[PDB]
Amino acid sequence: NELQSAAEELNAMLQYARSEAVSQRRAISIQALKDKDWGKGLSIGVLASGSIAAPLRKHDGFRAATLTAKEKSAVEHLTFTANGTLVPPTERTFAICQNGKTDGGRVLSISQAGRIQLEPSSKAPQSCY
Repeated sequence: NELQSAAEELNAMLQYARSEAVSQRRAISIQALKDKDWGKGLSIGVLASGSIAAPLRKHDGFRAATLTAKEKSAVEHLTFTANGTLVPPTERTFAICQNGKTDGGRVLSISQAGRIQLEPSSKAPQSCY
């Protein structure tokens, strides 16, 4: 249940950043505040000089410290554009893992078009990154 909830919370935050970019017709970012681990705190809003000074929304981190959410290329932030795409429009892959192992883990993907998908549990991450 804990990992399901964590994956859903990360999904909701990513979706919110994208939807705000589309609705506001401008670049809205989401940033992992600690260790490039998207489960240890997030901010959403306009990114400038490496930070989001006036957040639209925050996430305090997953309750369990033993959960991690890391992206394949170790990104610390993502920026969605007015058309819903990422800049750069690079495919992203998040692995949500318990205890640093992939068993029971989940994959959250973002396509080149900016489409965010929490993949079914029948797709375990290839790595916790």
